[PDB]
Amino acid sequence: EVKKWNAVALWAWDIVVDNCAICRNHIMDLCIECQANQASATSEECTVAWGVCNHAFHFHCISRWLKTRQVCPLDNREWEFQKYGH
Amino acid sequence: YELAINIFQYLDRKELGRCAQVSKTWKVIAEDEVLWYRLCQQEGHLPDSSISDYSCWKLIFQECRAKEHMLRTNWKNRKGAVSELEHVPDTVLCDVHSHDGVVIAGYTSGDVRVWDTRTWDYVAPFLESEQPNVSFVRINSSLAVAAYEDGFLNIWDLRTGKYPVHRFEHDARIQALALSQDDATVATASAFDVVMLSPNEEGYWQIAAEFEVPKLVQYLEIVPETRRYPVAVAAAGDLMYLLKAEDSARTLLYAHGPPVTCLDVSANQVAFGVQGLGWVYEGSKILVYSLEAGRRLLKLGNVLRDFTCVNLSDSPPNLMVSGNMDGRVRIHDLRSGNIALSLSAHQLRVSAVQMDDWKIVSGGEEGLVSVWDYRMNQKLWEVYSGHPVQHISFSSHSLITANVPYFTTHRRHRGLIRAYEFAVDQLAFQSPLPVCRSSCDAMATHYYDLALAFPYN
Amino acid sequence: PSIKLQSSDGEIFEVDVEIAKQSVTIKTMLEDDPVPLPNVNAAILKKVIQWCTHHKDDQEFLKVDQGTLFELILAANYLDIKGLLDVTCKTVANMIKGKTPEEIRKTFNIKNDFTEEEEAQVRKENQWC
Amino acid sequence: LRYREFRVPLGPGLHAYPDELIRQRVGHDGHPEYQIRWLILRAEHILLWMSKDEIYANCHKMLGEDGQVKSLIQRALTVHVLSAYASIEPLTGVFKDPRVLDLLMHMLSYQIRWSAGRMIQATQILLSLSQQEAIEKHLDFDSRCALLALFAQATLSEHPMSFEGIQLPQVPGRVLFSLVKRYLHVTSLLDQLNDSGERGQLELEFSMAMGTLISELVQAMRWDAWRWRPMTELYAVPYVLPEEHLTLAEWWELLFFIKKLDGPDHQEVLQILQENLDGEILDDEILAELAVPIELAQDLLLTLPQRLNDSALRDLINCHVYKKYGTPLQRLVEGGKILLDLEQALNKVKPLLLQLQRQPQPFLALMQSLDNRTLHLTVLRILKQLVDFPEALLLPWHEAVDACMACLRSPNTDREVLQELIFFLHRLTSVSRDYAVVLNQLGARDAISKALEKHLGKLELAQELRDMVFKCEKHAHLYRKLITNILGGCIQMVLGQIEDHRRTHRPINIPFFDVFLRYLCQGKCWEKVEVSSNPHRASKLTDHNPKTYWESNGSAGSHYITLHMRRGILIRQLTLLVASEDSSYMPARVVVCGGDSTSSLHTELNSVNVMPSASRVILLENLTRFWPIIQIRIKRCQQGGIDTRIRGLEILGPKPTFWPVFREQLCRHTRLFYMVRAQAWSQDMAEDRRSLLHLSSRLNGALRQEQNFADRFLPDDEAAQALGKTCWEALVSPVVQNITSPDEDGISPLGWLLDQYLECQEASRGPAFFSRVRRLTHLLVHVEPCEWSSLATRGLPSSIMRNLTRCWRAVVEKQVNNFLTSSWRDDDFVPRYCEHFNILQNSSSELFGPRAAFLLALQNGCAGALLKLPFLKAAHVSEQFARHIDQQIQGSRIGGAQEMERLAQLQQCLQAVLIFSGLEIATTFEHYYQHYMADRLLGVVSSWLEGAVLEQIGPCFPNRLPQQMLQSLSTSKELQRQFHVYQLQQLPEVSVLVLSRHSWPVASICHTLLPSYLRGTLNRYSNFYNKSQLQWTWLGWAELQFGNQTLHVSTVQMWLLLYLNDLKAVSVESLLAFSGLSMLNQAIGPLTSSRGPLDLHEQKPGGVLKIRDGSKEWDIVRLIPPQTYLQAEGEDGQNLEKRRNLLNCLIVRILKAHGDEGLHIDQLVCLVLEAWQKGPCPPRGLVSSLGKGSACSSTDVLSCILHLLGKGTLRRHDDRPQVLSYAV
Ligand SMILES: [Zn+2]
Ligand SMILES: [Zn+2]
Ligand SMILES: [Zn+2]
Repeated sequence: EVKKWNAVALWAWDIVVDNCAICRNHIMDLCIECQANQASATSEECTVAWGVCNHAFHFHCISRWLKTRQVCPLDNREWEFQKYGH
Repeated sequence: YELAINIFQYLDRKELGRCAQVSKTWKVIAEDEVLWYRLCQQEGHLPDSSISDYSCWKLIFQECRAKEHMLRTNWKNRKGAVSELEHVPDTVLCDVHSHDGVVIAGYTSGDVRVWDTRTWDYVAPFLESEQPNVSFVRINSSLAVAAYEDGFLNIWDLRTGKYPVHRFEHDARIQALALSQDDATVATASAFDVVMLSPNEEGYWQIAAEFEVPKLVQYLEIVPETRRYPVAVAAAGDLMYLLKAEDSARTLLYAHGPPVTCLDVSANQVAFGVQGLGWVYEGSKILVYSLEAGRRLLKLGNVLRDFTCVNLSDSPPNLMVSGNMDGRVRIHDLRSGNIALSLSAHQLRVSAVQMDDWKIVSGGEEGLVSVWDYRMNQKLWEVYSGHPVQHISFSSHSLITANVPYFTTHRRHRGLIRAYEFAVDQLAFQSPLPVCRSSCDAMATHYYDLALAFPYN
Repeated sequence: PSIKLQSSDGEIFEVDVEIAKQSVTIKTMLEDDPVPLPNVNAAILKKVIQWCTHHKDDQEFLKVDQGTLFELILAANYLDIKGLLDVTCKTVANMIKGKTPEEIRKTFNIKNDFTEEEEAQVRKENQWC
Repeated sequence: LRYREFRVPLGPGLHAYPDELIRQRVGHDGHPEYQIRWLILRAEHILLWMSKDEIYANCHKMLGEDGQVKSLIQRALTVHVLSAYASIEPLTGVFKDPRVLDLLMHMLSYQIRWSAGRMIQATQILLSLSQQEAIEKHLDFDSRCALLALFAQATLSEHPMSFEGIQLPQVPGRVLFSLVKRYLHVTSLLDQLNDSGERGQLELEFSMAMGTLISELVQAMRWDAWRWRPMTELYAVPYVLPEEHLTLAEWWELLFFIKKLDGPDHQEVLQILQENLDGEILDDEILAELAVPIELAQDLLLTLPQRLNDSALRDLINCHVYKKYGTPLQRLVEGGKILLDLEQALNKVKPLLLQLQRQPQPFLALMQSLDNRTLHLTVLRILKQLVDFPEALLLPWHEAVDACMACLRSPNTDREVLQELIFFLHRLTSVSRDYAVVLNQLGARDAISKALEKHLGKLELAQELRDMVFKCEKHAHLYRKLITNILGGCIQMVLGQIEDHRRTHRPINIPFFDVFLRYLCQGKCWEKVEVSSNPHRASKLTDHNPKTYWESNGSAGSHYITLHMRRGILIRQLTLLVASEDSSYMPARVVVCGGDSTSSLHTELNSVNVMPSASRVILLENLTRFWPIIQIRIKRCQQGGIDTRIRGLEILGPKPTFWPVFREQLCRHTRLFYMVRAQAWSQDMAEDRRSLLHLSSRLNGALRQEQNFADRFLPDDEAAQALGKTCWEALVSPVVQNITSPDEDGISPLGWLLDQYLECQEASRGPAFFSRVRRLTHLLVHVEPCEWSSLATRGLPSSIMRNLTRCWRAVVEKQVNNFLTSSWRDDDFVPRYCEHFNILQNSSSELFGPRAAFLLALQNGCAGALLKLPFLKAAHVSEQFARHIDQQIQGSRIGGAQEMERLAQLQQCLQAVLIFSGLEIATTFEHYYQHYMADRLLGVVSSWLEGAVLEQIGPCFPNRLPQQMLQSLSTSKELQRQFHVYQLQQLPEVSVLVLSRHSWPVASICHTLLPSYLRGTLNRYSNFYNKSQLQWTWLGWAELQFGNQTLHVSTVQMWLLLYLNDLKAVSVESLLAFSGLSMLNQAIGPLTSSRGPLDLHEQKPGGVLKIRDGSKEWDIVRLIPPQTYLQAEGEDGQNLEKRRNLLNCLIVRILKAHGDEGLHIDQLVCLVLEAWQKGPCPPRGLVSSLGKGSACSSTDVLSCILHLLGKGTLRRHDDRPQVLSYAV
């Protein structure tokens, strides 16, 4: 008696990063670049960047990744800096 | 040595900017006059020149681009000059058009004026006719056309005199008028006849073709850049025809749909907007047909209210601009069909739009003219005057705007035509058109002194 | 048609004249024992022969040392053959495209003979590109 | 000093202080006026007539409680007696009549010190003195200078003005005497006018007196519509609404000249007058009206300039009513005849001298001839024998001794001409020392010293000349002081007449007012041009006509233009005027070189490239050196042309100087006058607010009167525009500042008026009320200033727009707050709210026009009124908006009669909801909108309204989740296409839509769906997905066919009906055991209806159903459980509020723990999140107790941050704009 059905799925991707998944180190720490030549000229601008897609990266990491490819690495959404409340 | 220039000829400008830092001989081969002359002329700068009359063509190539950047910054701020065609006493503005910085205007007394906005001088002559209201006016690079209320049509040649070269007479009123942007053919739409006028080999202004339509015409355009016979597009209510003057053919592009709301014709395709209707409502749409075969290419629209204007013939390749009843202007991509920008610019409906490679200029029905920079996504400025904005036309260094009526504000008027000039170092001392000239040398010297007194950038 | 060429190396190279007439000088002396060819060796000759027979209407063809490519461009300068010149200049151009002045210095064995003040002040005005 | 808190800023570091009361009178309105002195300090004075109200409104401390004997004169017929007499208080005052004039006259001829100081210490006396017939006839030179010192003491000013910008003239004593007489007469007539049929006569006498004063002063100082415009001056000038007999002013300008004719000519002109104007001619009649027709005036003008002197004609020429109805001797005279007759017959000399002093132009030409030795010795003898004549002194010697001071500076030295020059100068300076004074002022002492004392021994009398000059050194400064005092007095008087014309509206009838104002406001460079090719056309380079050009004829590169400059003239600008019409005749490379002569031309100055589109080409900027010869070479033309064409040249030398003092005075006085008038008006506007409806007529009248004055008395338009800008900026800015600022209660006059305009539109007031309000508000915003010309822009940036916008914002916010407070719980809240907002927008656009600043003010007002709501009220409002949009979207699947109108209403609602963008309610709005859109997308296929609405209100969502939902809905179709293709290539229709966390709100999905034979397709799709890129849920819907019925069910219904078809009857036990659903009751609910096929025959255990509704025997049967809407009041919103109140304390803890330096926002968010997940201080008890609402995104923390910033608990750093810190 069944002729049509619209089944819905659910894809779980549960991975609590708590880290900059670009360089895999801590998110409040410094990235690999600023960790190699530490305190050479200036290091007070290795800051964090939040995306509309609710992910956080080092500014340097995500900036160079955007120089390479123009989406977000974790979710494959068109990247956009979060400016709500900023 | 010719081997060196054979190697460097294919070399682009960018890396040519670097090869001048590796040697002195490589410097003098990277500063060749023929290479930079070719780079300059092939890029558009200084078309009708000769490699002889200037020197160090690299510095010329630098100066032209510096000048273009200065022009862009003059657009971003408001630096330049501004002028306004003066009010005609006890009359109302009725229609406005402009082709190339030359404006034509018609008033509700039978008067028709032209005025060149490219000169330091000031002559706005009246075009003679040997009482009714003017219905439509059109201007060309050489011709001027006016259609009156009693069904008459005057045609002036802007290069001979201020008297008509042809006087045509209809039987009913005139519902639409069109003039070829390049060629010298005119098209009119009386009650049920559409006719094309054109000069024969001896220049006698005869009738090229005649057609018939089943309804009243509301829009009528002429396809630009036709080889031998002109082609027109008419919009009779909910029907859209394709008139070909070759054998007086009347093709039918689109039928059995909602009424048409706007129309624009480029050399290859035609874009027009249709309402939304139905018990189960169908939204308003913009359709883009092709003139080659008559096959529809696109069908756009995601709007709750009707479209009111569209510009395709002035837009860059693969882009189109439109304005809607909710007061928003939109940029449509012709390849993918998606939206590229939706911008809330006005309060009432949008009545005129135009776009170029970096900016949009749009005028609304409440009287506002607004300029937006869609490259950086920032507003530039806006100007408010009394009545609805009816005509808008800009070039790379100038802008023309008209507010035409149908207590509105403090500064009252009855029609206002305004010109903005964003590079005053290009204003001439007299008009290229013979009719746009005078003989009272007093005024000539007056405006000459005024021109010499104006500041510099 | 068959005509012989007397090369620098002393070897004689006979080839069908018509398709080889793309060199204006050889056909010039033809319509005006072989013709002496005293400026270039045989390898360039057979290169251009198999090239012209291939091209009636050569990416890999030029994957050789720089010196021999210079010799072939100078030959086509003497040969006055449009195709050889066009293709060799095109490949050298695509070779030099997209590089830094020092990458040019690597590309064409040219040493940087510019002092430092000159190196700075040259790349302050020339920046526009 | 005394009143320091009442100063008025007149510009940058320039203020005005009220100082003191001076005079008093009755105004034109019968009320008292008070003259008040103001002081301008960064010290000048300004006198201002003010009424009592203006004093109260501008400086009220000047109020307090209310409005602030005989024989002694006969014995002199013995001067100490008269001095001790004049020592008395009323003695000299009463004795003014009995010949005290002649007494003090003969006394003046240090004993006179007391006699002249007594009465003067204890204006009409000095006037009586200055017109004594024997003032200069019977007196000496020493007492003359004593009288002049007395006068210079009388006419001093406590605060003069700088005069070192103009060339003060040199004049003899008689000129100063006449000037002092006229000045004192005018002052007496003015003060008579202040303390007062007869007044008409007084005003006529005053006008004629001041006309004569202006004429004498100007002669003594020898002072005689379409266009492009900058784009920044587009709307900078205020706009004023537009609107057969001689006027009294113009007729008086002519009566002034009629009143100075000789008896015969006067009689003849009065006869010509009596001809047309019949009757008699009386003094009180000729002036009163004597209305003349224009033709009579024109013929009178045509016959007038003949019967006049030289000065009278010099005046009449520049007049306004006239500009409306208009041997060496013979060899020198050849360029007059009376001069030759005098030179020959120099006895009938007296008539020649008399006819000479009437028109002494030949005399001046003769004396100027000196500055060749031919005529000098011929005319010096004539001059020296003319000095010896009685009345030849009347001739203007002082006006032609600039020539004499050029021979004493010439190379010719120790000659005969110098000896005779010295002798003649000696004779002239010995007959009257006044010329010694004028010489000393010219600088004759050091001149003759360096010219003869170095060469020869005092050729004739040079030592005595130097002595006399050094003697009159002292009187020179007295003469200068006197003339400058009179000039300053006349300037103050004209300023006073202007102010009186402003306060009253009586016209200005003073004859030469416009000429005097023009003089006060206003204080070739080459010998030859030589061209190479075509000489007879070089005149067209400087023709000043661009329709005429010079065309070359020569070889390529050989064309040039040569400029011979004049001596000393530097080059400020050199421009070339070309026309792009000439295609190949246009220049293409110009080189300009400079040299000392045509042969050297060595140093080139500039080289320019001309472009194909150029009209004005600048070749040389402001230079420093002087160049005798300048040559312009045209190297090559355009497109390799051979000949060139030039349309003009333009050479500009140094800028002139114009003494910029009177302009500053005019602007200062205008600004202060209007800044006082505005404060006077604001009091009337503040005491009775209804009077605001008359302000527009007053402002327009003021502007119209100012324009009418400027278009009649100012020289040009560059001044009229500056005065208009000054008047506007001074009159409107304080009025706006006053009517905009609130009061003790918190409402301003304009705010009250706009509130009435808004709230009275419901309907009363009437239409004229609204029209007048609109007129006022449109008048106030019609001028946009630019962010002479330097004088009008003197001051600070304007503050009109700022005050107006903030007032409008406050009005809008009060309205929206009243609406939201009154009705926020209603059932029809959203439609009425959107209608209110639409009314607000319409009224804003019809009050101020569609200007961006006022729309921004309106949006800020609504956004500020929305932030005064507690959390639960804002939650309820957001939920209502989301539910309304949802109902409107869903109601479109079935059509309607009026659908276009419904979609227009939806558009208005979207415009209203766009206010949430960037606030902190945006997260709650997005929450509810997701919750409804999810249930909308999984119940039907789709609607076209989804994308249409999202295109408008996309920015309102901080996470952009609905866009992702729609995109995923599109993507799933492509995934199913790919799966079908790969399935039919790698050999019960189903459609799979796969959700995720970053594309769907997966928070309310706890259960998970195997029960039937369809596991194959699901496992195939799972394998395909895992290969090309899973878990299933209880959502979705199915279409089933049941005999003659077609169905539309949910999944949790489809599976149950499948189980019922796979058996006879199934009970709840296996249902729950196999499914796990908790929900199921509401699922099997809708089957109980008549359309439902099942009957739940409850067991006597738990329940069991079977198909028993199919016994009693179409189209779609939508047996799907309908959607329910959330309730912000219930346990949903309260958990969100608890989460917000927890995040607030978390944020303030973490911020207080970092000090005043602060924290970067993107690190504050990370710290808050990492303390919320693994929270030691926020224990997991509450974090678990929250339940649905225990998840924390970054946008939630950002919304809490926005809330705190709004409350003030947090603070943004100024240097680094997105670093936060705890406050207080
Ligand atoms: Zn990283
Ligand atoms: Zn870093
Ligand atoms: Zn992401």
